[PDB]
Amino acid sequence: LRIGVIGLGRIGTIHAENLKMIAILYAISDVREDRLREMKEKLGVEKAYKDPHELIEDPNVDAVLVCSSTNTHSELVIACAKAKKHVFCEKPLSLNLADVDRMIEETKKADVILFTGFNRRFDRNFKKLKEAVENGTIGKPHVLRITSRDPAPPPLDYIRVSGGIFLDMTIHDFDMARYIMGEEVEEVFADGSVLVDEEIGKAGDVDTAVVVLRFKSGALGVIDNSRRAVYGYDQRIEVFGSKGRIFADNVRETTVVLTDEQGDRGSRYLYFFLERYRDSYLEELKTFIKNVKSGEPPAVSGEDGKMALLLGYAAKKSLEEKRSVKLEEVI
Amino acid sequence: SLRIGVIGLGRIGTIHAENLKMIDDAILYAISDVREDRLREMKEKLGVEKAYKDPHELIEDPNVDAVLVCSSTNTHSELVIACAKAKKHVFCEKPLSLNLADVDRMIEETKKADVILFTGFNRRFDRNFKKLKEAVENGTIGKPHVLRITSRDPAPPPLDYIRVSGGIFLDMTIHDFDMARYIMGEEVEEVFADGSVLVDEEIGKAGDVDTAVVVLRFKSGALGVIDNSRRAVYGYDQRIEVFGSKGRIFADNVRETTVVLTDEQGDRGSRYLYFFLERYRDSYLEELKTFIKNVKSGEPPAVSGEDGKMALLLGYAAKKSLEEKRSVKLEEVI
Amino acid sequence: LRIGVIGLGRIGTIHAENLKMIAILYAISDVREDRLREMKEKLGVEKAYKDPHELIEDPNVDAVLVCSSTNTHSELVIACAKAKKHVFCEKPLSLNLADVDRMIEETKKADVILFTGFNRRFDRNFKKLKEAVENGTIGKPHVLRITSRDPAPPPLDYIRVSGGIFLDMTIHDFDMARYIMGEEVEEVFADGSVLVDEEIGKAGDVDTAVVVLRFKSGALGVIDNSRRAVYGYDQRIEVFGSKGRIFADNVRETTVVLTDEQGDRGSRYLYFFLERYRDSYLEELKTFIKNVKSGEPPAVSGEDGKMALLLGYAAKKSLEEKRSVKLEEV
Amino acid sequence: LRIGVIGLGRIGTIHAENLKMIDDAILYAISDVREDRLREMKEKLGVEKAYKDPHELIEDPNVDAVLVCSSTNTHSELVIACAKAKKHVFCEKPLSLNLADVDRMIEETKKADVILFTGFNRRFDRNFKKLKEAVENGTIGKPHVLRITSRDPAPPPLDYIRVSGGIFLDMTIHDFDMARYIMGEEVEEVFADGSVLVDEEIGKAGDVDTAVVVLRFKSGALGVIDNSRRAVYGYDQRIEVFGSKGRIFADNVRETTVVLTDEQGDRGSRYLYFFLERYRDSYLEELKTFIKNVKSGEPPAVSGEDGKMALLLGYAAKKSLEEKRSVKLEEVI
Repeated sequence: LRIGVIGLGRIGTIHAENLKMIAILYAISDVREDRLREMKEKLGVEKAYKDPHELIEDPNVDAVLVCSSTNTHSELVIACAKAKKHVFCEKPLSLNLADVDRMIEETKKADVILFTGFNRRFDRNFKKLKEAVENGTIGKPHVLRITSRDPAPPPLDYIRVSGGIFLDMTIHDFDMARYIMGEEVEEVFADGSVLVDEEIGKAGDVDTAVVVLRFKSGALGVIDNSRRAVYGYDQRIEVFGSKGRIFADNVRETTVVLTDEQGDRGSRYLYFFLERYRDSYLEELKTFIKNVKSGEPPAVSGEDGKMALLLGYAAKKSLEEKRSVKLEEVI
Repeated sequence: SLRIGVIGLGRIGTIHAENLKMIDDAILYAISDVREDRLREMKEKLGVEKAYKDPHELIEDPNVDAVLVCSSTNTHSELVIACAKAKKHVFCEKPLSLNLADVDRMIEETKKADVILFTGFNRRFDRNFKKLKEAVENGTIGKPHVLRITSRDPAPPPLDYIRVSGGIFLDMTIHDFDMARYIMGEEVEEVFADGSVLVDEEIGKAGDVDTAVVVLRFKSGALGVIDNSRRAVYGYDQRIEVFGSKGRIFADNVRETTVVLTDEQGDRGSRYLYFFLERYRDSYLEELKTFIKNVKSGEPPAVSGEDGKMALLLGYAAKKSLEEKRSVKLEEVI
Repeated sequence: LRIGVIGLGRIGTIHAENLKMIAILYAISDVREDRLREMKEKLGVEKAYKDPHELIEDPNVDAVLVCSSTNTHSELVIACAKAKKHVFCEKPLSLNLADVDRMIEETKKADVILFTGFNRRFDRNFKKLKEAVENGTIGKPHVLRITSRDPAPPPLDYIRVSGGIFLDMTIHDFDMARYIMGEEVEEVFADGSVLVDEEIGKAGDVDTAVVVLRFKSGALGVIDNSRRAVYGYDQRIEVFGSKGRIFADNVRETTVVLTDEQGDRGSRYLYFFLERYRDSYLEELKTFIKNVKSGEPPAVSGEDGKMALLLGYAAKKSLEEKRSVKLEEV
Repeated sequence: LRIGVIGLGRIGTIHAENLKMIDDAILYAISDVREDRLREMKEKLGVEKAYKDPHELIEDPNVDAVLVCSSTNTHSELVIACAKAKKHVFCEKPLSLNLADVDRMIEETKKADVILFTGFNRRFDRNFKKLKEAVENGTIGKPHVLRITSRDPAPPPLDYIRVSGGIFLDMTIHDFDMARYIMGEEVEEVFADGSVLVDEEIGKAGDVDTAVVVLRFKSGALGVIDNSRRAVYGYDQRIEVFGSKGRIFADNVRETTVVLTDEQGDRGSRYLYFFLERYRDSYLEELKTFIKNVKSGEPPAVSGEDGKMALLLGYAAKKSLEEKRSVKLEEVI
C-alpha cells in the first residue's frame, strides 16, 4: 500500500518515518523546498511534490496523510475526496464547524475513508482500559475521571490562533470520554483560570481548566487540564462503576526504585514528545492502513472529530455563561 | 483529669466513649442515651459513674467539665446551646445542624458563654490527610492550582435516614467541603454541582442523588473537583490530590495488609479498608485528644463552629447549583 | 488471669503496658530498685518484687513473663516449672542447648505451658502471608526469600555476649522460615562479613550475612541480614511456588506520595522500635493468654525455640568451615 | 556498515530484523544450514546474499562484521574463522561451554586485532543498566548485598537441556555476568545448591530446575542469585543492591499501566511473558552498541574475557553443588 504524506512538521515527520516499521512511504510534500529534498533523501522516498495536489493525484498514491497546518486541512481533505483517495487528517480536523461538515459530506460521497487523528486512542494503556470497560469488568460505569497535563505551554503566537484550551487541548479528552464510556455527552460545564502565565490571560485564554460531562446514561465525568506540570506529562484515566474501579497511570522512564532515609523514589515520568507519543502514532497509523486494506470504516471517524469540536464550543460557551450548556445549544 | 460526658451512644458516640480509656487526663464520667437498655449496658461495660436518660441532667451535672454531643442531628442545636448556658465546653458531631439559623445561634451562645465549640470533622485528623495538608502548607507543591477529592462509601445509609439527611451535599459532601478549605488554606467563592441516581432508585424517589460531582472555584483562582458515590463495592475510597506550580501530592487509601499475591494474571494486592471502625477509629481518637488538649490548655478549638457553618453554606450552594444547573456564588446563600 | 512480668527493660515494659489493652498486670519484678518503684507507681501494680523468685512463688500469680537478661532465662523458667506456673519466655530461650533441653524437660514435667517469644509470627503482614501459603495459594513452595535489616547495631558490650549474628538476629528468620514453609530445614550454609563497623569484627562477629536453607522437600531458602539499613527496618518475606509468588513488604509511615521533576517520592519506612513492633507484641501476648486460659498447647513452643537455636549453631559452623552443615552435626 | 548474520534461530532472526532500525548498518548476508529457513528469510528480509556455508559468508569481502548466532558447538570454529578473515565478531551467549575453546577464541581475535563482543544482552536492558549506573555513581554508597532473582516462564526442551551444560552454565551465566557488571568487582568464591521441583525429567538428565548461588566478592560484599525454570506468572527478573547509603531495585515490566480494583483489592496487569516482548529492546540496544564499538574502534562493551569469567563462575557453582561447599575461583582457573 503506497502512502503519501503532506506537511513535514513534527507529526508529519513521525508518520513518514514510522512507515518503514509497518505499507510503503511512496510520496512526500512540504512547502519548504529545503526540508522536502532533505527528507526525500533521508527517507528514500520515490516522489517528492512541493504542491499537495500533485501528490493527491499521483495514481500510485492509494492514501493520504494530511499533516499540514490547520487552515489547510479542509481544502486538502476535500481534494482527496475528489481524487478518490482515502485520507487520514491530523488533529484537529478544523476549528470551524461548517468546514468539518463539508469534509465529512465530501468524503462520504467519494466513498473514501476519512480517519481523524486522535492518537491517544492507540496508547496501549488507554486502549486496554477502554476494552476492559467495554467488556463489563467494572460493571455499569458511573464516574469518569480524566487528568491531562502537559509539561509546558506551546508558544504564545500559537496559543493566539489555537481557539483556546478547550479546542486545542481538551479536544483529546472529549474524544477520550466518548471512546471510553461508549456513549454521548449531552451537557458540559467548564471553568478555567490563569495560573501559569499572565500572557495566556492577555491572549484571552486560560492555562488551567475543569470540565464536567453529563452522559446520556446519567453517568458523570470530570476532565481537568493544565498547560504546565513540572514533573512531565500527566495523563491518567479512571472509570468507576457498579462492579469496581479501573485506572490507567502514567509511564515512568524505568522500573528502578531508590530507597534512602526519606523513603522510596521512583523514576522520572515521560517528559519528551517522542518518548511519550511515538508508539501511539505508530499504532494509529497501522490501524488506518489496516482500515484501508480491508475497506473498513475508519477506527476514528470524521464524526468523532466533529463531536469533539462541538463539546469544545459547549465548554467555551459554558465558561462564558457560568452555567452548564446542552449540546443542542451549540449545534 | 477532665471529666467528660457523652450524649448519644450510637455508632460514633460509642467510639468516643471507648476511646476515653486510651486518652489520659480525660475520663468518661457520664453517658446519656434515650434507649434505656443501651444506657444500662454501656454503663456496665465501660464502668461509667453516671448514666442519664435526660441529656440535660448530664449537661447540668457539676462534675461534667466538657460534653460530646453525638445524638441525632435534630437535637444538636438544643443540646449545644444548653451546654453554653451551663458553661460547659462542647464538642458536636457532624453536622452541627442542617439549619443555618440554628448554627448561627449555636456559635453566638457558646461565644457569649465563653466556652469552646468544636465541630467534629474527624477526617482532618486522618494521619494521611493531615500529612498532606502539612506538606501543602509547607510550600512543597508550590502554589496550589487544582484540588481533587474522591470520597465514596461502601454502602448507602438506610432510606429512613436519607430522607432526613438534607441530601448528598449536606450529609456526605460536607466532609469534602471542609477538607477542601482545610487543605487549600483559602475560601471557596463559587460552586457547581451535578448528581445522578445510579445505585438505588429509592434514593431518587426520596428526592436525593447517590453519585455527584462538585466543582469549586477558590479565591485565588485555584479550582477543585470533588466526586462522591454512595456505593463503592471495593470499600472506602477516599483520595486527595493537590496539583500546584512545583509538583503534585496525593494521599491513597489504606489496605488491610502489605501482602501481594502474583499469579498468571499479575499482582493482586490486599483488600481496601471496608468497615467503619477499622477505617475511622484512629482519626476519632486523634480528634478527641485534640479537643481535650484545647480544653485543658484554653486554646481556640482546632475545628470551630465557623468551620461547621462554612461547610453547610457550601452544601446549600451545591444544592441550589444542582437544581438551577449553573454556578452558584457563596454570597447568594449567605 | 493474673500475670507477673520479670525484668522491665524495653520489651518487659511493652508487655507490662499492653496488659491494659487485654488479663491483669498483677506483679512486676526488676533488680533495679529505682526502675521498679518508678514502674509500680506509673503502672499502678499491686505487687513489686526486687526478687524474681518471690514473684514466681506468689500464689496469686497465674502466669509469668520472663523478660530479663538471657543468662537469667533458664533458671527462672525451671523455677516457674517448679512452682507450677505457665511461663512465657522472651527471645531467646537460651544460647545453651543443654539449658534449652532442660527448660523444655522441666516445663513438660510440671505440665505447664512454655511459650517462646518469637513475636514476628504475630506481625499482621507475616501472619497473612503464612495463612495464604498454608492455604495453597502459591501451590507447592519452591524458594523462600527473607530479608531482615535493622536501622542500627546494638551496643558493643551487648554484641560481645550476644552469641553472634546467627544466634542474636537470624534466630527470628530461622523461626519464620519454619513457620512459613511448614517443614524443617535439614541443611544450612552461611557466610558473613564486616561492612558496617570495624569493632563488630574486632569482637569476632559479622554485621552482614547470608544464609542458605535446604528444606526436607527440596525447597530452598535464602536469608540475608544487616545490622544497619539507613532507611529503617527492612523486613520482607517472599515465597515462590508452583502456582505463583507471594510477598510481604515493609510498612510506610503514611500513604502520601509527593511527585516532582525527579518522579514520585513515598513516605519514610518505619524506623523506631515501638512503631515497628508494638502491634506484634500485643497480638503475641493475647495469644499466650489465650493459650493459658483455654489449656491449649502454646502457639510457639520450647521446641520452636530449640530448632532456631540449632539452626544458628549450624550456621556458625558453616561460616567457620566453609561448607554446608547438616542439622544432625549440631 | 555491512553485517552478516549466521544462524537464523530465534535470536539470530531478531538481530537480522533489528538491523532495519539501526541507521549505521544494513543486513547484507545471512547464513543457516536449513535450506528452507535460509530461502524463507532471504525472501522475508530482502537480503542480498544467503550462504548455506557460513565460511563463505565470513570470507565475503563485503561483510564488515559477523553475528555468530548458530548452535553453541559451532561458535569456536566460526569465531576463529572470523579472526582469520579479519572480521569483527559478535558471538551469542554462551561463547563456548569449553574453557580451552574460549581461550583460543580470545587469543585468535586478539592476534587478528578484531573485536570479540560477547552477547550478554541483559546489560542493555534499560532497567538493569539504569540501576548499574546509579550504583556506579555512588547513590547507595558502598554496596554490601546483591540480590538477583531470574526465573523463566518455562524450561527449554529436554533434548536441549541434555547438551546445555546444566543450569549454572545455561541459565545462571547471565546472572554471574550481571553480578560483575553491577558490582564493578570480581567474585572470589561461590556456593551453590539446586533441586528438581518442576520436572522429574530434568533431574533424570542430571540437571536441576531450581537453584541458589551465593557470591563472595573481593570487597567482602555478598550476593545471592536464585533461579527457576518455571514461573507461571512470566519472567521474574529482579535486581536489588543494598549498601551503606540505601537500597536500589529494578522491578519487572508489566504489559500496561492499568489497574483494576474489586472487592478483593487492586489487580495489576500481567507480567511480560513472551520472548520477544521481553527481550527485543535489550537486543536492539546491544546490537547498536556493537555497531558503535566497531565503527569507532572502541573495545567491545562486553568482551571475550567477560564471557570467560561467567563460564568459570558456572564451573565453580557446578563443583560447589557436587561438593556441598564453597569453591574458590582459583580452584577452577
